[PDB]
Amino acid sequence: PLESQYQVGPLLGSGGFGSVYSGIRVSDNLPVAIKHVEKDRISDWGELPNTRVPMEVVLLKKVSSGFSGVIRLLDWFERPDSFVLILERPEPVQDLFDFITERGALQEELARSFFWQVLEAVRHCHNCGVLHRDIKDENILIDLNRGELKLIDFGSGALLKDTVYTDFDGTRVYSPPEWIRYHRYHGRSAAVWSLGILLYDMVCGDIPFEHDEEIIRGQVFFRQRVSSECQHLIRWCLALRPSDRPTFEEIQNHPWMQDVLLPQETAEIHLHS
Ligand SMILES: COc1cc2c(-c3cc4c(Cl)ccnc4[nH]3)cn(CCN3CCN(C)CC3)c2cc1OC
Repeated sequence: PLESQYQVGPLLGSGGFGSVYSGIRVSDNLPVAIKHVEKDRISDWGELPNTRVPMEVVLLKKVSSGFSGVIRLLDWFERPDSFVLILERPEPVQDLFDFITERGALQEELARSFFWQVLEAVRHCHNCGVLHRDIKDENILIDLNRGELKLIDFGSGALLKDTVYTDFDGTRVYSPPEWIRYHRYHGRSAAVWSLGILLYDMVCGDIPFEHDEEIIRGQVFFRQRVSSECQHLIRWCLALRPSDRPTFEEIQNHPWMQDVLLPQETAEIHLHS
């Protein structure tokens, strides 16, 4: 142990998720990402099956398995003042936020493939009892070679439950109106709301709401040409009342989600890889 298993490379990014470095595991030259999180900033703590660890570690372990769609936790270390998490690192990779910044609004065929993969990944998290609570383009990585998307940054998540949530530390512009008005939400329809924001972001090039009162009003204006089926799915996910929002099954059965590209054909056509 003790930092002799990994060569540290450039800093990839830093923020609310801590500091993430590009890395290489020296045992087999495996590309990894090294994330440092200070203990002082960790708000939620969990406990592993038979030790006091951050909730992010608990959630990552519950979702780290053969399914690609979530960036997997390979290992973790505890330091006196911080936790260090070893995560897989696709190569090459670009976060969805910067991908949208460079390309603008995405073609609906590309947005369909991306959105479908996000749904499959979120469904996987829920099946494992994990609620992400911060679904957004900044927390999605693109494997440019394979055309596969990856969820990251579970540092705001929680265990999935069927009762109401009264806390939230995700991105406010992605939060549902029931959180803005009442500080109450249930996990999955809040998730569907954020998926609606995400889908609008992909097909329009930016998020639909910037202020609390626009979220509360829930009125969706499209600044780009978007098909009627895509507009309908977005407005469905952005329904004001949580119970009017579609389930994951209803999203993936929607007419706009039919005949999705596979990941590798997505990369060949739209990522030219
Ligand atoms: C590889 O290039 C980048 C990677 C990241 C990451 C990041 C990568 C990563 C991996 Cl590989 C595993 C686990 N977490 C990660 N975060 C996180 N970020 C920054 C994400 N957000 C970009 C927009 N900024 C306003 C807020 C932060 C990355 C930025 C990168 O290029 C600008």
